[PDB]
Amino acid sequence: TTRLTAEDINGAWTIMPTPSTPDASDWRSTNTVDLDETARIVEELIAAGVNGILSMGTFGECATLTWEEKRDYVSTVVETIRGRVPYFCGTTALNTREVIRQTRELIDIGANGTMLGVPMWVKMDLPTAVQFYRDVAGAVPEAAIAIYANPEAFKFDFPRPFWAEMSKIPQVVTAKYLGIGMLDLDLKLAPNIRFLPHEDDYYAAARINPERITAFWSSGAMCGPATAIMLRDEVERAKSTGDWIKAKAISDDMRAADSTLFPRGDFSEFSKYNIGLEKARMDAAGWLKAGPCRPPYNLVPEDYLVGAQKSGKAWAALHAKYSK
Amino acid sequence: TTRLTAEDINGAWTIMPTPSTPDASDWRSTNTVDLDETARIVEELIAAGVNGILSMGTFGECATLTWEEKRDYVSTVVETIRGRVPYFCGTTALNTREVIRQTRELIDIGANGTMLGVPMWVKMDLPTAVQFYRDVAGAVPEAAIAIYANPEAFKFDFPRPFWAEMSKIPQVVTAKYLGIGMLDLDLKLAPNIRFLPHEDDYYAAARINPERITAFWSSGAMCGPATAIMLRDEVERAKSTGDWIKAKAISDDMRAADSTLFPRGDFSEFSKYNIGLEKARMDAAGWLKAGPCRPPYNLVPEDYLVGAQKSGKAWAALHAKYSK
Amino acid sequence: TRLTAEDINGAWTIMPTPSTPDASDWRSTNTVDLDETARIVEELIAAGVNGILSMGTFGECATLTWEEKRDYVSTVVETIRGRVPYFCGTTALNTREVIRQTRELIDIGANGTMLGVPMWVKMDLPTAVQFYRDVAGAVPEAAIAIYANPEAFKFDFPRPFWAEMSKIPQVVTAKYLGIGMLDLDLKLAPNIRFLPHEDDYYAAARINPERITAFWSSGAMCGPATAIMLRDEVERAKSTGDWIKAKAISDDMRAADSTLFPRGDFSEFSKYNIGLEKARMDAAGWLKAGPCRPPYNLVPEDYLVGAQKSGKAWAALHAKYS
Amino acid sequence: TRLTAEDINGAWTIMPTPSTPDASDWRSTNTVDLDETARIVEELIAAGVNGILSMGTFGECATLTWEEKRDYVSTVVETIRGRVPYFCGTTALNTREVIRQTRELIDIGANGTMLGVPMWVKMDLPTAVQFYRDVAGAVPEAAIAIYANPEAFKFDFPRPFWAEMSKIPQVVTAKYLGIGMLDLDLKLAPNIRFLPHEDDYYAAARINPERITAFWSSGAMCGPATAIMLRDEVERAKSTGDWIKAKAISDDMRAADSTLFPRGDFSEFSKYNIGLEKARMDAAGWLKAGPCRPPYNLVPEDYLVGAQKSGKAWAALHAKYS
Ligand SMILES: *[C@@H](C[C@@H](O)c1ccccc1O)C(=O)O
Ligand SMILES: *[C@@H](C[C@@H](O)c1ccccc1O)C(=O)O
Ligand SMILES: *[C@@H](C[C@@H](O)c1ccccc1O)C(=O)O
Ligand SMILES: *[C@@H](C[C@@H](O)c1ccccc1O)C(=O)O
Repeated sequence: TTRLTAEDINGAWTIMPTPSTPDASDWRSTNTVDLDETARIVEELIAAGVNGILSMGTFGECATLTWEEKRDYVSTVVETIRGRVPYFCGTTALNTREVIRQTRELIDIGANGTMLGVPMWVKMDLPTAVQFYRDVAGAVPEAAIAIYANPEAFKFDFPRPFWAEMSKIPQVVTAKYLGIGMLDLDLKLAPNIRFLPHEDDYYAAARINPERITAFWSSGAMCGPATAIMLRDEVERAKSTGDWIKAKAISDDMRAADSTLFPRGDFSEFSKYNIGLEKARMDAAGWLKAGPCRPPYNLVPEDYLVGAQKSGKAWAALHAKYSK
Repeated sequence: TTRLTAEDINGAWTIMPTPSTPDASDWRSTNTVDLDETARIVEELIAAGVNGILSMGTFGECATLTWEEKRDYVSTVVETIRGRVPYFCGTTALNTREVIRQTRELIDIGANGTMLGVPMWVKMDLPTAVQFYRDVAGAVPEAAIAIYANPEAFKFDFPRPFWAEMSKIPQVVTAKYLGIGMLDLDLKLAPNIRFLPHEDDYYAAARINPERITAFWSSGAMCGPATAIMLRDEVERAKSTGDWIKAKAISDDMRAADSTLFPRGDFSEFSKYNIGLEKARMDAAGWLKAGPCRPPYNLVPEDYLVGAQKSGKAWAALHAKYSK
Repeated sequence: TRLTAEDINGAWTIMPTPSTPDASDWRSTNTVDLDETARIVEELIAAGVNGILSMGTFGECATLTWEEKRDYVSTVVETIRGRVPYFCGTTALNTREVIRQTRELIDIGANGTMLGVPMWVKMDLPTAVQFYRDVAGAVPEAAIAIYANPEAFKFDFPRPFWAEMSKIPQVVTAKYLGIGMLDLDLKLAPNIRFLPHEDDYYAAARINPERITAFWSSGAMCGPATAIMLRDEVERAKSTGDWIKAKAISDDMRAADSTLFPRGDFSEFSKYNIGLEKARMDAAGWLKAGPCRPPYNLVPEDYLVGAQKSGKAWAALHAKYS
Repeated sequence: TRLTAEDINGAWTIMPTPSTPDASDWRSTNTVDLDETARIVEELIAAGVNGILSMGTFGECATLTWEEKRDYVSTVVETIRGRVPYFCGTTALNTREVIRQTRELIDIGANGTMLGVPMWVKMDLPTAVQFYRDVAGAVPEAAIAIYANPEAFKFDFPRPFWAEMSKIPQVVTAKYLGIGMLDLDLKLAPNIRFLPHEDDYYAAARINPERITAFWSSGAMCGPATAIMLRDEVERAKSTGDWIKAKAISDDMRAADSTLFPRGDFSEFSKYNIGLEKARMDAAGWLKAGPCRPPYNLVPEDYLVGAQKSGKAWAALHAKYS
């Protein structure tokens, strides 16, 4: 096991949820992870051709799982993968010592890296955030680190000079990236990081810089991964042939499928219900069973739930359309 | 031990820090609590006449202590207090199950309640926040609960209908309250909660409603508690006599002493450095030894540090001025 | 002689700019109902108001034409007959326009201008201070009421701003919002009468009964008997030390306002500040505010309902306190 | 005949409103240096610009007097001689004023108005849509360029807004900021030429080289050779498929802008948008932007230094690419 670099990060990187038992919204329940569905999902993603698996971000419920639940979940993922694809766990926590303690334990179980935001009880500034990731990578230098650059969840907004500093840390190999307004500059400031746009932004981002932009992250794949596999294969054919017509059609399809996900189109309103909306979309699509949300985040306004289920139905149809 | 109500919450309620050892900014250190200073502070606050002790909020480093550190700190506080004043621990965490687990353990050690914000990885909405506090009070019904109504730390903004819902929960007995623009209405919506304004707002708040506003919280007391004791005694003399002149002079003194605390007067900018600024103020005042900040929050811009030290010097002088 | 803070007492009511029934049409040219203007002023004074402010946000200072403004003030100036003080409003997009407007309307017979700041570009503190010093120096016979609304004017009117405005003789008063820093601001600005919102006057008067002697009211456009009763009752409370009846009136006023703000949110209310106030007033039936001049004539129906319910509650209160 | 999106190509440069040396004084009355206006236009066209926008934020649409605006456009209209298209700017505080301004300046010989929305009260989506439909219907010979700046105009110009503007023939183009949703917006608004910022044109052209054929530039006021070279080089790149030299030019432009934003913060830059741009231009020495009309003549010195460093970098680039 030799540590991951940015060169090893290509293709469809799919973020899976942490499947929950039918009583997982109850604070009294203690072993709420469905390890059978957890295993089954891993088998079907790898069989579908995904290049790598991320986990334990916001909708993966890193916030609301217990430590014993996280260890059993990671263990099951690791066994089932059997080293066939790289795997990132997630270990964001409220302080640097807890982050380090979790990362050490989950790397030892067999995850290859951690998808990592920053502690967010106190809003972090730029030097605080740089030193945080430096401390972690120095404390566990065998862990690859994916920056989870979510300003809604983590308050800190991951600005341009932050990315210049992360490119200096060998462990930081990739980033779960949101809007691409400054992707052109961030690629220049951060040559050593594989920036993963969102799946819907992969088309545009790869056109900006087809040399650097070779991978993306997907949560839509939890509704049926054929669409993400099709987009990956068609973009890389497009880079060679110069014919982006079919790649644009898939990408436009993916955008339309997400058109009801965010309440009122509002990322901040979506962020209040990130966990529930992603899981309900996934529940609705029927490709896997995400299940109820662990507390406190088990209350979603019905109007918002409907938007997520419509998106989930739209992605299941896209999976059928782009299958075989 | 019969559970606290709002009627038992009067006077100067002082928030103490979690004293740290000289190497506490280092993530490698593991037992960073100075239990001797922890004990010494408790003895001197009780000797000074404080009516109650809060702890483990933002600057008390609930975010960055380890669990073994929190148990040793609470244990030491509890022993030293010897039931002479009520004590609130702090158990905010990222989910409801961890909050419950911590609260149970620290109540068993001997704290009388918990100062409790809300999980903040996902921004909470109003029903989510109400049900969170309901779940906790139902799971540990012997715990008194002080709402830590900090919208900067916890994203959720604790609006008026939230307070109407908390007044319905017997366990919720008090609140660490910030601006008083809507205190008049919140008192009406929440008859069963003792609202603690900030010490600098106690003068105005007690004039608004001297029947309901009988207590306040203080962090300035960690620079010398005579000023808070003097303000408490003089406001209650003012309520009876109707002569608020001396109470206004103390309160104006306290406001001027805080005039350099917030960088540029900005609560949000102060909130990025809440821990470091409070501790540096306390370090500067010399009444107790707060010490270095546990990681990641150990980096404060020097200009900001100077403002905090000036405030700390201003409060030490106020303590001398209002002593004996 | 120009107003000082010592002249600013009791209930100060903010007047809409009443509009003719074609006022939403951008083709319209003279959309002020000058007869309803005159009649509101007569009825306001008869009811015992202490002074009249106007031409702020819901007064449509932003959407009136210049000639419409000239005719409005003239109508108000001559209906008042010098019986109460009157502030017009002249907030515009730059200092020179603010000055040119303040000159003409003071000359027509306004006592002062209720004034926010140009807000195309958000000002910092020195920009705002200099702006107010510029206007005060340019029209020194005009009093100034700071219209301190950060939602409309972006700038948040912080503590050091109030200290500076106390340095300007012309700044006699301030239409003030949340009272969380009022105790401090009264200390920093000794020469300014701070007007809390009518619902906040009870608490503010109790904080500092010497300084807090006046408030501003828009609910009085629904029937001014409630605001007049709150002024008289608070004045009696400051002498008897018995605030029960003042708290009863104040708690009624909050209740009547409880459906005004869409979702309880001040910033969502600010998006429809014009429409919701005038729709509330129209539903109260004390006066006819009329359609909103373009572009702010579109308001969601759920929000409109909330303001009409509030108009009905204030109009009920006016009957309760007549 | 009125412009369509098919007429909007290449480098579109935004002109300051040059000011006489007394222009900061609120007592001043005619503060446009009409001879510098005329001379900038001559030099811009000679340099090969495709079209001229003006009178946005740093163009001081907010702080010019009406007569100053009339004389400015006349000077531009007659110096252009119909050689390139010209957009004036007529954003004001209400629809009727926006219309009255657009009529006169189009009549003087502007081809369109660069237009944001009234911003005393923040508009929602239907308010903004109706506002633009109102203006387009009221001056149909005028083209419209949406000036989509949420910092100045509060409203954030979301995706459903762009779909509506594509329904309006007059809306031919958009001065556009961050490009994170450009791919989607191009799909929702087929009839609008989207102008990215000059630094963003490289990436946007690569996303959609058929649609992204034009950009807006304020750095060209520091010396327009860099923007002209980026247009020609990007056009060659779309044919050769070789983007190395376009990326070199683009990366130079970002570097020259790297000290413009105080603390890298767009919202802090927006507080001094007028002053920082004109101070940058003054320091470049290609033209004389001049003092800022009140009230926006105060800028912190550290920020001023940052803009002057940027002016020097762009002026260096102009020499590099002449
Ligand atoms: C990461 C994914 C979320 O941050 C996100 C961001 C944007 C759109 C949709 C989603 O789910 C995670 O929750 O682990
Ligand atoms: C609570 C106190 C902070 O929330 C706070 C709020 C306002 C002014 C100063 C301080 O420290 C805590 O950190 O436990
Ligand atoms: C001032 C009054 C508004 O700013 C306001 C503020 C709070 C509640 C209600 C209203 O109308 C004005 O419109 O001139
Ligand atoms: C438009 C240009 C400004 O909105 C802007 C935006 C971003 C960077 C620089 C500038 O000037 C205008 O001022 O009319």
